[PDB]
Amino acid sequence: DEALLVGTKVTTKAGDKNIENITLEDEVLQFDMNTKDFSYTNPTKTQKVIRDEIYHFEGAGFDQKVSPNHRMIYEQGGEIKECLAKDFEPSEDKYFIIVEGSHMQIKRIKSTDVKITHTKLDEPTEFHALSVPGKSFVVTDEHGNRSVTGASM
Repeated sequence: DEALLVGTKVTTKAGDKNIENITLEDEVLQFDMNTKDFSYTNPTKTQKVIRDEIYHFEGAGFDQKVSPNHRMIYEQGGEIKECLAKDFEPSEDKYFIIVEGSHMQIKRIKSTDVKITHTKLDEPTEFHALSVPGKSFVVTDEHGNRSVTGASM
């Protein structure tokens, strides 16, 4: 429902762990939406759901494959905002959050540089979700790029 495609890697203190393998005992790199600070915290819940539609955001080192009602996290003005994937409308003033290198350096890319595909999948597949106190956490795509994505509330 508010989930990420199976095999999405979640950045933890130890490395980049397949989301379907995350437990409540893992130390996940969260991003606090109120403070913009990075920290490792335990997820308070994990979710497994099977769906057949996906929103694929792709551009400029940003790649997320999410459920329709997954919370997308972006910066606008000086504030960190959320929007459901199916509702997100790119604009020059809304920026997705990339985390570059080993020092957790924030790079903000224009959402208008990110293509959005809404796909009906040929067959159902598993999507997974985490809840963390900061309400967002860092995922790593197939090309080693890290970005901030919404947690389930």
